[PDB]
Amino acid sequence: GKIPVKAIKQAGKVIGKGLRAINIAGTTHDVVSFFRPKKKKH
Repeated sequence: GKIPVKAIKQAGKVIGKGLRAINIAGTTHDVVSFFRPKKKKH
Protein backbone atom coordinates (compact mmCIF):
# COMPACT_ATOMS: atom_id res chain seq x y z
CA GLY A 1 0.00 0.00 0.00
CA LYS A 2 2.95 2.31 0.62
CA ILE A 3 2.36 4.75 3.48
CA PRO A 4 1.17 7.96 1.73
CA VAL A 5 2.94 10.20 4.23
CA LYS A 6 3.39 12.81 1.51
CA ALA A 7 -0.39 13.00 1.17
CA ILE A 8 -0.91 13.94 4.82
CA LYS A 9 2.08 16.28 4.81
CA GLN A 10 0.82 17.84 1.58
CA ALA A 11 -2.50 18.68 3.25
CA GLY A 12 -0.70 20.65 5.93
CA LYS A 13 1.07 22.75 3.31
CA VAL A 14 -2.18 23.73 1.61
CA ILE A 15 -3.35 25.23 4.90
CA GLY A 16 -0.35 27.54 4.97
CA LYS A 17 0.07 28.13 1.25
CA GLY A 18 -3.62 28.94 1.05
CA LEU A 19 -3.40 31.39 3.94
CA ARG A 20 -0.48 33.19 2.32
CA ALA A 21 -2.42 33.30 -0.96
CA ILE A 22 -5.50 34.91 0.59
CA ASN A 23 -3.26 37.55 2.15
CA ILE A 24 -1.85 38.51 -1.25
CA ALA A 25 -5.21 38.07 -2.99
CA GLY A 26 -6.24 41.37 -1.44
CA THR A 27 -3.49 43.37 -3.13
CA THR A 28 -3.85 41.47 -6.40
CA HIS A 29 -7.56 42.33 -6.41
CA ASP A 30 -6.58 46.00 -6.64
CA VAL A 31 -3.87 45.65 -9.29
CA VAL A 32 -6.45 44.09 -11.60
CA SER A 33 -8.43 47.32 -11.29
CA PHE A 34 -5.53 49.22 -12.87
CA PHE A 35 -5.60 47.07 -16.01
CA ARG A 36 -9.32 46.29 -16.23
CA PRO A 37 -10.45 43.83 -18.96
CA LYS A 38 -11.68 45.53 -22.14
CA LYS A 39 -11.87 43.67 -25.45
CA LYS A 40 -13.44 44.78 -28.73
CA LYS A 41 -17.05 43.80 -29.43
CA HIS A 42 -19.49 43.49 -32.33
